[PDB]
Amino acid sequence: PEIITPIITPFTKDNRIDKEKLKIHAENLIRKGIDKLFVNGTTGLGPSLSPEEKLENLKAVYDVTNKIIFQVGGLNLDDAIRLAKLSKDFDIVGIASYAPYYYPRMSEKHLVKYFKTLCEVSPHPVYLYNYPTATGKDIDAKVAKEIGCFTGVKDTIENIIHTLDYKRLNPNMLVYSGSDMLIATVASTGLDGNVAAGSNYLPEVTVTIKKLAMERKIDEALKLQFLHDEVIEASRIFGSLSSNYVLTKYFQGYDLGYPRPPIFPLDDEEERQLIKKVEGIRAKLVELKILKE
Amino acid sequence: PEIITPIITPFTKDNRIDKEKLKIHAENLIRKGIDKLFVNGTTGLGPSLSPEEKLENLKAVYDVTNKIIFQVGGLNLDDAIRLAKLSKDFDIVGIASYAPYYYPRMSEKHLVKYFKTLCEVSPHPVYLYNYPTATGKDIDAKVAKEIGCFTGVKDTIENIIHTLDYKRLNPNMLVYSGSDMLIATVASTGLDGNVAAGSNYLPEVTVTIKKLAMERKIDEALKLQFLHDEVIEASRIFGSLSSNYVLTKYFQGYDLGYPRPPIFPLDDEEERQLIKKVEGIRAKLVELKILKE
Amino acid sequence: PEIITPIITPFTKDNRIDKEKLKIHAENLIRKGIDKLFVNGTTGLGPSLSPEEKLENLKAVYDVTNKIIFQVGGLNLDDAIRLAKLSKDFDIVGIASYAPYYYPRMSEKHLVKYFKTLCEVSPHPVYLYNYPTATGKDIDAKVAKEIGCFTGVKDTIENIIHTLDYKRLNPNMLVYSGSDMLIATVASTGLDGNVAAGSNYLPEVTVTIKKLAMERKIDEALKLQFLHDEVIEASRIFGSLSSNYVLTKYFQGYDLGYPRPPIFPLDDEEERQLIKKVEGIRAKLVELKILKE
Amino acid sequence: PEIITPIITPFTKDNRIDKEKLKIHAENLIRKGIDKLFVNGTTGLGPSLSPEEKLENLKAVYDVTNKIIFQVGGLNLDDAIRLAKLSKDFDIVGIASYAPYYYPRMSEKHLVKYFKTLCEVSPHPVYLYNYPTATGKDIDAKVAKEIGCFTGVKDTIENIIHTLDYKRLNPNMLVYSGSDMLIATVASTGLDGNVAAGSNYLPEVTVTIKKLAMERKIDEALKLQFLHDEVIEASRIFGSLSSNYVLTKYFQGYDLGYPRPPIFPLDDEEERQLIKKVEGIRAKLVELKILKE
Repeated sequence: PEIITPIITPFTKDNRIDKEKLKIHAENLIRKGIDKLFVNGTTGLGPSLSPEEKLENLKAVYDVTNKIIFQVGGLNLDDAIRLAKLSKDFDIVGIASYAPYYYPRMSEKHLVKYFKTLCEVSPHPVYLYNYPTATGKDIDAKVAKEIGCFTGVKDTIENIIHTLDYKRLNPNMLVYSGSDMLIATVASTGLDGNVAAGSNYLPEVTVTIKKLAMERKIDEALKLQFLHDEVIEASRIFGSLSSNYVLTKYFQGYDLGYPRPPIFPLDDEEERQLIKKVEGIRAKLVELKILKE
Repeated sequence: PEIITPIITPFTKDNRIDKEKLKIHAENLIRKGIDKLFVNGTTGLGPSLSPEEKLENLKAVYDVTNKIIFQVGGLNLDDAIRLAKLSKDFDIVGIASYAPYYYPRMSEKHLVKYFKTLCEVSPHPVYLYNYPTATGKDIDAKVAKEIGCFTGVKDTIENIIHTLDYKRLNPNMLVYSGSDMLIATVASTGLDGNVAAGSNYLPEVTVTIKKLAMERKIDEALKLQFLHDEVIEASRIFGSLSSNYVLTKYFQGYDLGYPRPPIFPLDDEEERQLIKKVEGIRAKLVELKILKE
Repeated sequence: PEIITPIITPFTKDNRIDKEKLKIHAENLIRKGIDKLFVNGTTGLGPSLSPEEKLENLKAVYDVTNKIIFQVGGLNLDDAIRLAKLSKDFDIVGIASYAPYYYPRMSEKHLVKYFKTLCEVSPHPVYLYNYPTATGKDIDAKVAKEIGCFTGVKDTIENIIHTLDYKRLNPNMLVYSGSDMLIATVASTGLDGNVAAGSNYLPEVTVTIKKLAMERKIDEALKLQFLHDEVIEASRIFGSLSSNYVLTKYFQGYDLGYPRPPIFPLDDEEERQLIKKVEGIRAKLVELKILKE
Repeated sequence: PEIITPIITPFTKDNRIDKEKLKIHAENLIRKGIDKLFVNGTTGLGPSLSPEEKLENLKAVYDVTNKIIFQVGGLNLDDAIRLAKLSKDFDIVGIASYAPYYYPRMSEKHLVKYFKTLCEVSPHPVYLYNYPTATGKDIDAKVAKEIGCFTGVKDTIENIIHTLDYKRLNPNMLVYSGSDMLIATVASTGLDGNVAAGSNYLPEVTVTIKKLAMERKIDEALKLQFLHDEVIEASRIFGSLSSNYVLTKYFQGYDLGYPRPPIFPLDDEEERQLIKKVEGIRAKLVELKILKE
């Protein structure tokens, strides 16, 4: 199994993508053993990015690595097709899309047509990003099999029965969980790994949970998983997508600038309070020899 | 109370806004007694429009009428602010925003800051568009009172107690329901009207229900309301946002082009089946002299 | 329209029904203008009562009035049939049942069979008690029509579109809301009234809201409804089913003993805090001459 | 880890517990390597049983084995206490309760008081049966820790993160999943076992999945788990609680009588459809030498 980072998009003080900070972060992740980068995902504020910005992200990250899954979806299918075709010139792992968001009660037929359209134009393998809470719909194992053209799926759902069903119905599909709290479990149970937001700021933790689980040291993997859980919980106090910026700077030592409002940056007091919540975990991770003092 | 149409955005065969068809539709709505037009709402595929397109819509409708509420929201707050400021040049009723959609677990503080930021830059009264199922969050009467700057609210929810609470906690606020099925009830219970997607295609019916209820002819209002409900139900069979185009052509006698994929147009057989479901209702409305033949 | 009280079951210190206290309460409600009493409902802790206790309740209340709807449902259909048959000797308004509770995902076929079975043995008109949050299932207007033997329905749901649909699909059916917060609206919009837990402790207020709305005095009805809403909210702080006992003693001046654990009685401090939350409302109600000192 | 069967309660034609069939079934399960029997759970229609019947089940099963966890909960706490106390004469594993069902919006304090009361009177270890969909409330890892007296938990929920959190916050608690579909995963990920309804009819399969997973033959375990999943899905088509009777007859060869209405037995057409869905699987299991005949 693999750990894949849904890489954060750093923004400047005037709300443009900070390409240089993005390259530094991508470089660090690969050097810490992250397998692939998922670009323009939720953690990277994909839905907040224009199609031009989604493409700018791909170009910046491609300067560092070809191990990229390029998320291209949105509510203008013409724009998503254009991004899919533009990716032809990039020797990457694949493209991906979440389901059309916002609109409630979209028919299965329309959801299927959206995805098959992307598959028909794609110059690369296509990955399903399934995220029912964010998009309002579920493209489950049965619907994925109907669509019939996915190389893999990232399933962001707490119900691992649903994630396992992709493998049951689609034995050749790569099946990843979008949970950070399921790294140990996913590795242990025969699935293909995790696309983990928290690997932006603790890539060494996420890779080590996976390694320990693979060695069948499940108790040691769970001890580490549970520490990582506490960091995820702390990130949720003030908003995880904002907090991820603060936590990357704290644990990794470089900054990723600003999020894009309405994902507002933490203020100084919130950042102080969050660091207070994770200080103790950092000390435990240093004692475990996962982080350097 | 008022009937407000969340106006359909007609798209051309090549997926651009058809300004001429939009003007023909807006004219017809105003002529048939609709109070105000809500532009770039769900029914108008607001979330599928770029900021430039949201402005193009405003410009087209504004050639017809000043009686506009201009929806401006989205996931790039700079773009929503720019649209709010640009509205200064238009003599319209107000601007509006739904809550930031897609991202789950957004903090109350960040939600409040989003709306307060728009209120601070707005040259017009600001209306809350509350739609929990579509956006994933609820800006309830309490949060609305804390935000403090709303002239009115459109509440799209399966819970009229929630809608009444805006009136209870904000006595001077205009409070509209986002449901076609609650026109009789809203008028009967002291609320301010309905922002009704079905008024795109049966403005005569929606205005008549409201009139009957204001005359205290509740049985007669209900009988008409219940007929309208059957049309609403028929529109949902193949997807209401797509079906609304077909129904407007059927009842109002002009074309509104296409929706924007992934809100796909109805195919020929779906259109045939939809018309079959409503043709008897059409005959009955013509026999009742609500529709002219 | 009518106000129907889902009458509280008073228990002794040793967890038996206090029949004499129940008779006091029932007499007061009727004398204060409540139209009918719904016995063994949620407010009466019906699911906590044995079949023998359900019958004891009917017998006690029948000593005071025959204006009774007798709730008989449960998870032993033989017991529910027995209670239904036993009611033949009581000249009451009807019997009622909620849907089988606890078990998730029971087929429509099985639900319809449960209700048709009760209808086939019933010596009285049968009323559907639909409460999806409590029972986990929804016997909607369509399923009610398929069952085809209900005289009326009490719909406990905040979605009034759902409640109106019973009238739309079953024009002869009596249709009541299970909400205290919808008395003004129900009365205004052509429905048949409310089965109102809060009418246990403020029957005067519920009857008055209904009267005001009937007289088309919608603003006065709403002002009173909104005051009643604050009492309902206060009751929810420590648990409504428990708080209803404290509130009845406070407003009506006799006690109703104890609830049945795990519906635990409020402690003295909780009772003191609840009283503090409602004493200002009591004062307004006195000044409006709705209550006497 | 363990496999625990929530044993089905067989009823006679006169709606009494069929003790002799119950005994034959319990003997078979123990003989086929089931670890423990969970008596009066959902699968045993516990909510449908009077306290007397709950005791009668315990006594019948105790004739066969002492490896029993005795579920005692319900909405009359005095009855639940009585059952807890009566268990003192039985040398069993533990007692259990689900949370008080039906009533929405019970306070955390009252739920905590319910469970602590049972712990105070229990002569045996106490197990939480957490089933939020059925009971309408969640007793999560934090509330379990607060209660502070559970020896174990059975978590029936679509959220393995939630189950893992009991281990994370209560490291010396036994933590079981209530899912048949997670036997391979539970064993792999360091959890304590599964209380699995499907083990009533395919105890051979459930025990073999667990063994393969323990041997770290995860792919072989998943292969067999995915066949078991197909049987579970089939059982849900017409209602699992009813289908469990038919499937026990079909796979183990003896019958378990009838369920208790409103859990109605499958009709002949439903039984035929159910068999058609599982006979291929039965053939597969015979070929794999998991089932003899």
